[PDB]
Amino acid sequence: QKTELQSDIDPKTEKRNKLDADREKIIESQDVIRQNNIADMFKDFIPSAKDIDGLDFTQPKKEAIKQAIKQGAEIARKILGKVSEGLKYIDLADARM
Amino acid sequence: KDIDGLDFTQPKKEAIKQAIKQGAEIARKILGKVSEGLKYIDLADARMKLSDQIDQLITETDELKAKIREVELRLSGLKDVMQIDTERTTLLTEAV
Amino acid sequence: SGMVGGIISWAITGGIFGDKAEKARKQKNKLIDEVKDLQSQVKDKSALQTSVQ
Repeated sequence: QKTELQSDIDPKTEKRNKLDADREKIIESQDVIRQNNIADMFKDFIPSAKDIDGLDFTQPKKEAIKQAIKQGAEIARKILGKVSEGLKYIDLADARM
Repeated sequence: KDIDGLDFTQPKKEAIKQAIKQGAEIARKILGKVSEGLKYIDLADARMKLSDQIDQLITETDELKAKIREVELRLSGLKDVMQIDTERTTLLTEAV
Repeated sequence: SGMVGGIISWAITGGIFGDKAEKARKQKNKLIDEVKDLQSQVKDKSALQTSVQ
């Protein structure tokens, strides 16, 4: 009976040691989503480095209401792209959880 | 680019929105330096925790290194008693 | 995420992620209290091993 159970220690010490790497592979993939901060995300919502260009290419559209839709276009894109990146992070964490 | 901030925006001197073009990139770069330092927050707080691990470890060593002091203080005292029987034989076998 | 242009989306992602922020924080509430309790067992058993020896 002593030899029965130490022969059951060896799967459980290996199965624990298998899941140690499979935990950390999730952690390495969570670090990619970790890599941008709260305000890096807020830096992206401003269309700066193209926001002057957002008003450079849309100079005659000041009579147009649809200039703000051109403004409203890319912000409506990038709000969704950060959701799905975090929505990957949901399913990535719930595996690790 | 600030001369270029007024080179590309020469007809916008009637426009109020030239200052928004001025206000655009400064509102960007104020945030980019926050997040770089906000990385530095989480980077330090790991190290702040990681230093405290070593602070316990140095404390736990010398507390345990105080224990081998008392053992060696005992064991050297006991080996002193073990030498008494060796010289008790040289005392007695001569006195016999 | 929401209120940059999406006041409607503020309740969307706040409904999605603000739950999961709150749930992970409740895990953060629970586990720190357990580690504080598990450390307290180590403190007494370290004092126990000194007491026995």
